[PDB]
Amino acid sequence: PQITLWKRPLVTIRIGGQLKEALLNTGADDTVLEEMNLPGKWKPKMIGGVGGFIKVRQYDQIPIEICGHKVIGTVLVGPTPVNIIGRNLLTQIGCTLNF
Amino acid sequence: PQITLWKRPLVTIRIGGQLKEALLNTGADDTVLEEMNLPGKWKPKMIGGVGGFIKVRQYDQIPIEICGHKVIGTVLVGPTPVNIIGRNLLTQIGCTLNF
Amino acid sequence: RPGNFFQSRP
Repeated sequence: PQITLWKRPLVTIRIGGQLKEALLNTGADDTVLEEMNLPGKWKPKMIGGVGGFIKVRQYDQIPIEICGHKVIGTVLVGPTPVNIIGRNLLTQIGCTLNF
Repeated sequence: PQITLWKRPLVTIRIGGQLKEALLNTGADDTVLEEMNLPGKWKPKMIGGVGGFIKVRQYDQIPIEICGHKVIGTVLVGPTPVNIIGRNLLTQIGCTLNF
Repeated sequence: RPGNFFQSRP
């Protein structure tokens, strides 16, 4: 698909059987989801954004489906204002920014 | 071009004769640059994201050259951690997301 | 609503 940027590039994702809305975000190194429960091992990390920093939990090798693409990678969970699909998973779905 | 996302999509911009580096950010509604002088009237505004809000100055109809595309639009100026090109200008250069 | 979702790794 080709996605315009006149509106926010929001898509439905599927993780752990939950449906969520997420933003395709070329300005994010990492994928960050709103607080939720994920199974298994994790490590704490500090990430930065436009307003300062937030604490997250880092979970590795998590499966997520994004616009019908199955990806498996790192997911950060914390107090982000919106679910963010960052470059770590955008590269796995083959996403490019074209102009 | 078709910019891949293996690394941060940083590009050189030119504004008021100054060369700067900025991030192509589909997760930003608006464009915000680190503190600089710009001509004309401005309005104070609060913008938010990960980590909360910052106060910026809003300037209208500012010409800016991005990857050789000469565009004109609203430019916010304030304490962003990096110069950010948001959707208001990504649309003007003709950007889409593709996968 | 907030609107700038820049995010940087540690």
